[PDB]
Amino acid sequence: ATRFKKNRKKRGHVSAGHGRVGKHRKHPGGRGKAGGLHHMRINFDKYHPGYFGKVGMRHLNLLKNRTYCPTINVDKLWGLLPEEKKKEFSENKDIAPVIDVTRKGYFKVLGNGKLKHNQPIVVKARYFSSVAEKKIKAVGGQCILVA
Amino acid sequence: GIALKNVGRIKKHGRKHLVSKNPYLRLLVKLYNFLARRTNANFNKIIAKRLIMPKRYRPPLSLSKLQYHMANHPNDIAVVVGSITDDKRLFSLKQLKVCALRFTETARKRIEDAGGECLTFDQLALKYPTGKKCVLLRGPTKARTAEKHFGKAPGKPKSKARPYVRSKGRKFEKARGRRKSRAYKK
Amino acid sequence: PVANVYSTNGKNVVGEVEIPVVFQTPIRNDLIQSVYTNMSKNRRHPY
Amino acid sequence: AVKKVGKIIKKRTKKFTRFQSNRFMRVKPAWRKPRGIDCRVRRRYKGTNLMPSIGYGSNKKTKFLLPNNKYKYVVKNVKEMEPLIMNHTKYCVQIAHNVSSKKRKQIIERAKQMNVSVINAKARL
Amino acid sequence: KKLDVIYGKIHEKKVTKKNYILPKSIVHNPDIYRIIHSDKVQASLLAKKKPC
Amino acid sequence: SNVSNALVWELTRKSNCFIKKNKAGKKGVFLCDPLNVNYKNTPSSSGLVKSNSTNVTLKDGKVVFSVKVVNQHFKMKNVEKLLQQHGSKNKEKLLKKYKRLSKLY
Amino acid sequence: PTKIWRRWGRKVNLKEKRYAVCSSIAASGVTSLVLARGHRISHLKEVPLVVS
RNA sequence: UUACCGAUACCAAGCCAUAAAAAGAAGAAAAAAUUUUUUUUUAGAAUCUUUUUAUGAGUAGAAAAUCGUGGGGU
RNA sequence: AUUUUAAAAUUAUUUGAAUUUUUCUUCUUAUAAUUUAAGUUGUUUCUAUACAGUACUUUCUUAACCCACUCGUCUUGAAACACGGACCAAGGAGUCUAGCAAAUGUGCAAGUGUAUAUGAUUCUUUAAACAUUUUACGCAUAAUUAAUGUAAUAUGUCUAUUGUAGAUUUGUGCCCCACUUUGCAUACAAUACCGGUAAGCAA
RNA sequence: UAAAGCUAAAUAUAUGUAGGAGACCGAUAGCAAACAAGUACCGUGAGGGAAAGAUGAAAUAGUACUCAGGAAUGAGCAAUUAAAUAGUACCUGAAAUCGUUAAGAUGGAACGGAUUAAGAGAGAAAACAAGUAAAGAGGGGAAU
Repeated sequence: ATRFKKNRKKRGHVSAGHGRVGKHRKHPGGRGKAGGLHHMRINFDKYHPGYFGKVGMRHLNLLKNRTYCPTINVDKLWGLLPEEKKKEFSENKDIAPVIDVTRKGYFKVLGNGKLKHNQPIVVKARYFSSVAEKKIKAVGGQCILVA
Repeated sequence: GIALKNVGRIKKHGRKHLVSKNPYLRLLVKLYNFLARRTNANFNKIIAKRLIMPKRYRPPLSLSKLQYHMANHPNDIAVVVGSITDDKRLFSLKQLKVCALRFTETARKRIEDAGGECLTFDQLALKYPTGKKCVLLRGPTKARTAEKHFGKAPGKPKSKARPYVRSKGRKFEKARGRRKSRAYKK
Repeated sequence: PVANVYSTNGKNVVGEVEIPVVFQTPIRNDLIQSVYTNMSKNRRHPY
Repeated sequence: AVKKVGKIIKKRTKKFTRFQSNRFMRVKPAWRKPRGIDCRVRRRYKGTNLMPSIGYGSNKKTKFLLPNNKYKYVVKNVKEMEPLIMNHTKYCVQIAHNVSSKKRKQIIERAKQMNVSVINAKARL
Repeated sequence: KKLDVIYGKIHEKKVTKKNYILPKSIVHNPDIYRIIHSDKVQASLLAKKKPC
Repeated sequence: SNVSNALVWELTRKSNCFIKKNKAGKKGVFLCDPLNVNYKNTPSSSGLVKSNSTNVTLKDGKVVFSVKVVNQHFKMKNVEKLLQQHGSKNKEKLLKKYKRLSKLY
Repeated sequence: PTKIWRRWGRKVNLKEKRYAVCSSIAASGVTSLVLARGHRISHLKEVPLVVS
């Protein structure tokens, strides 16, 4: 789309929109992130506050596979399984769904949200938040620890 | 020579015509600004104005917020110019009569099973040309991520602007100017 | 929503067929145009 | 000055010429707005090559019509004459330059029986 | 006939575009002037006004 | 449903094999759609927008009468009578157009 | 200088491509659009014509 | 003390454009011949149509609408 | 083609009244016409009883009155005794890619993108199109901390934090507004809760 | 399970050769080179490095003959061709620059803007006359 470019509409305007006094020189402020702490310091401090310096210790080789764990919050367990099965677990008070969250692909169960009152539900996960446990037990369910 | 602001020409701001070249949306805009012009309804005027808006100003509305907003009046019709998205966090729907520009497949199916129905704006014009018993709703316009970077610059005192960074580890823009231990903080 | 089938001999009609539901999709001239430009770009040879 | 024939008033004749085109051969007379800094014409010094403006625009009721008080339409064959059958007194027809003497006679006779005037009727004969 | 199989009706295993839903229009019926001439909205329109 | 007269106009107001704009004399734009009585590019006159219409136009040196799905073609008194038996002001415009078209060799 | 690493091709969303194909079929299904495209179908019995 | 001359400023009117506004998704008019003919029109495109008012310098700079060129689909 | 209407004025009749007392006195009662309303109409000549001229339209060339300094550029300031330009033709300069954001259009939407690759009577075009046996990967769906890590009201209730403004809706005084009714977006606050840090306690 | 060894495929290929293509360039472009091009030519040398395509369908149509000239050439009542103002520098043949003829201007610049006037070129598409009756040439359509 080179015919939509703004330069085309400055075709006979001498300065090409880049100014008559200041001109368009090449790197008049330095290259890349050159002037940080010196003459681009205001830009750096105004838009990237904590840029300079270092904090914390070093993790030499990380291996993110070790600590990878996705989280599902407590208000999505009932939405994990289909609607007619929600209905069928709802009207019947003698059965509860057992959801292996790990199989859907989450490792930890977090506690944000609201479970349905007096609706037991059993959840299997590798990790649980304490509030997630409290809510699951409060609705009459149980948290099963799995690996 | 005469001393007038803007040389005497009234200046308006915002959209004047729809940018979308969607034929169905163009027909909708024609119908609804005809309705706004002819009827007195501020309802119709607002709908015609909102049909014109950019995508970021007709945000999706979840079924949860739809139900919550329509909680008190159950017999009226929720009219939303954005799209309607399904909320998995919601356990149960109830009998919703909603007119919207677009419906998600999941949200549509949930509404039909709950027993309500999904309405388009041409049907809304056909049945409620003035807007009796129609509650005008819209989703969160300032909730999108791009707005989290706006406002005071990140670095101004008491600024909640989210910066533009590659990633958010400890070694990415977290040392000098973000904690008292390194020079200042914010 | 019907359409009858014509024989290769053009001057007679054979069985009717119900119109497939695909014919009820929005025409969307802008969408098909833009998709056409993007897709037709893929056939080009480099220079 | 303004030229006024009938209801058609042409607000200006003698089309604008490019500044300095008179005394430079490399500068064609076709109008170009001079950017300059100290440019005379741009600054609108009196007595030097005034620039075109929107104020010279002819009125829209009589904008595009020829001195015969009708709009011109350029045709390439007899097929493009059909729309003129309805507005033969609002449109005159001009035959395109690259039309042969084969087709020019046909277009002339068709326009004659269609009762629509032809601008360049006596071309190529 | 196979168009219907391809696009969701009468699903077949290796022919139907799997779990693809035909696009939905944003208007139920584009007969804009028919819905304008409907008497329900004709009653809603107030008296025709006049230019300056 | 899926289509309507307004929608067809919305799709064919710009892109159309029958539109001819007047490049040299900027005033006019004609629509030579075979069911266009007066060749204005207008939804109220465009034959392919109108649900039902009729007009007279010459084909390969013969003047024919076309009526609009159910596209019928027929061949002054004859024109009057088939206009009467296919009728739906515009009638007199059709008659005037035919009588002025008949003078074409 | 022109370089071979210009963005020759484009990536088109599969859903958008399917929408476009469906819309093209629908458009081929109506008489006015086929006529306006440029085809001479004034003697066809119906636009979505099907043969044995 | 009068009269007069004197601007791209002021006033009245026309026209262009910009901005804003009021409003809008179907029927016969005239003329010329002699009851009948003939001639013009007989409109309806929403970034559209009709009408109204105000306004119009401009470097650097920005935007819109336009005008052209090689080549590609239709 | 349903305001060049209505009225206003005038004229000619007509009704009653008033008053400056009447040949333009005023106010209505009716009727019918006019325009001073409700932006120029008429008459007569000429063009001319021609088919292109000595006229009319137009281009060009010359004069004449008034006016008019080389452009481009740097510059506060250029006609400059500031620099480049003898002339003409052709060529001649914000592009391409990567990556990010904003804006807008489009599709789908708590999901989105099918990556590499595979299949398939596709193999001029085709190096594109078409497709993908019911947890690949990116981004998003949760944050916070150097970090072991921890991780969002809370089961009294499929209710969904609280205010002040606020769009829309509902009724009472189908076209005003004041009372009710509902309370989107958003703004300004207040609250809870999550991570970290303090402080208190600490099996 | 080091300090010994071998091993195909999936991978890469600004080289060479041979194929096939292109939203590429179209003789100041595209390779430096469309041609006798890494040639001519330059430098002691390492190296540097061009310009230059097009008559016509057919030269198996490349200009015969005459006159004048020492010859080049020119001219023709002569001659090929559809065409020689297509004659080998040969398609087209712009501008700068120059010639011929005509018209005009002309007291130390010229051109110009605005307004007309006088001349000179061109011109009828609004810049008059539809119809009507007759006779001459034509073209169509409908009616059996």
